[PDB]
Amino acid sequence: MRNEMHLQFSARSENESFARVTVAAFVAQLDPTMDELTEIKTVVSEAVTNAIIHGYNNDPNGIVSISVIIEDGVVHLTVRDEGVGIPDIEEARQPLFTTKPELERSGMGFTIMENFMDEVIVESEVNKGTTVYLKKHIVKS
Amino acid sequence: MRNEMHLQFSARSENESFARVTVAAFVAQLDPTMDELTEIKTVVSEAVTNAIIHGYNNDPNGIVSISVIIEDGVVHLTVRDEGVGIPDIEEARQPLFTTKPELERSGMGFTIMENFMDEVIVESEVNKGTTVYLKKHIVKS
Amino acid sequence: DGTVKVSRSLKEMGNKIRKAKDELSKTRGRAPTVTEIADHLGISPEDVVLAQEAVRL
Ligand SMILES: Nc1ncnc2c1ncn2[C@@H]1O[C@H](COP(=O)(O)OP(=O)(O)O)[C@@H](O)[C@H]1O
Ligand SMILES: Nc1ncnc2c1ncn2[C@@H]1O[C@H](COP(=O)(O)OP(=O)(O)O)[C@@H](O)[C@H]1O
Ligand SMILES: [Mg+2]
Ligand SMILES: [Mg+2]
Repeated sequence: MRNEMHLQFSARSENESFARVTVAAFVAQLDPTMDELTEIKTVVSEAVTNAIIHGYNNDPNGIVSISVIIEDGVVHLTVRDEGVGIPDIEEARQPLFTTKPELERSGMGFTIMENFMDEVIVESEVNKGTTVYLKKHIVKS
Repeated sequence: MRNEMHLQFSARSENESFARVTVAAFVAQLDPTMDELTEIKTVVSEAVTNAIIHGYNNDPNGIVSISVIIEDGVVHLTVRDEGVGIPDIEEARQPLFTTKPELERSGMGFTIMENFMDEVIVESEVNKGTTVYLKKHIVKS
Repeated sequence: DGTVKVSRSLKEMGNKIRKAKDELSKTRGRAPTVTEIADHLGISPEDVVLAQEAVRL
């Protein structure tokens, strides 16, 4: 098949569960397992959470943008923000690394993303914003 | 509060469930009654189906556009399509009227919209597309 | 009862999913599908996803 969806919401935090539901409900079309989904909703919470806090330093006007393109059993997620951006990519993408070590969750994030998803490609450019790929093929039995 | 969301997706029969769940998840922030969330959820399905089966006459390349605005006990729903358009609005809105009678068409629809929502406004132009408003004031005790 | 708050209503269905999951896992002999769980509950795959979220929090 070929199903695509595009979502845009304010960079508030109360929109976390919302981003999860929306992406999951859409990827639910691929007939996944309750786990594959719970993973997807995590991968999402990671990227979307980053944007909200890093990209827009929690500015309720930041507007987060999500894109999902299911096709031939392969989910094609994408989260992007027009915020602050990431100076060093490979470095900010290293395990335990942070800019806001204000705990509250971890130091992990690109680790979780890197883990669950089959492929994760990041892209940023100071003040322009970041565009995280994220892809996860889903199988059948 | 002023929370807003914007969703777009292929005009596929399959995205009707996706759409209501998404809207529901979002309008959920208002902590409505399971009763209210159901009406809201019904209206979304009626309007998106209408957009898909009428506006785009089932053409997947359609792209339905949804927009929700939560702002002080009120839900602001908007379903839009760059489709066929409604020749006569007043006629299309009278109960039992349909253009696809020979296709088991619940004569109802706009009638359902009008009953569940507080306000329903339609703007349409042939070969331009259609936009249904829909406003729901959610109760607070 | 109408004023089921949605919070309670959604949370209750959420548990039913945990249960339906292991039930079908045994019944099928492998992890069950969102759809299969949806069908086992007389609900849509989307409502399963929605209800699930309520149970985690
Ligand atoms: N959307 C984003 N906008 C700006 N910087 C980001 C974004 N996502 C990640 N980063 C950078 O990568 C670092 C590591 O992110 P992550 O692994 O999720 O841990 P954490 O969420 O604890 O920061 C962040 O502190 C930040 O400097
Ligand atoms: N988005 C739309 N695009 C084109 N025509 C529409 C649209 N929505 C409604 N209509 C017109 O209004 C009629 C009535 O819609 P409705 O009351 O929902 O009934 P039904 O869904 O059974 O056709 C439709 O048959 C169609 O001709
Ligand atoms: Mg993070
Ligand atoms: Mg209709």
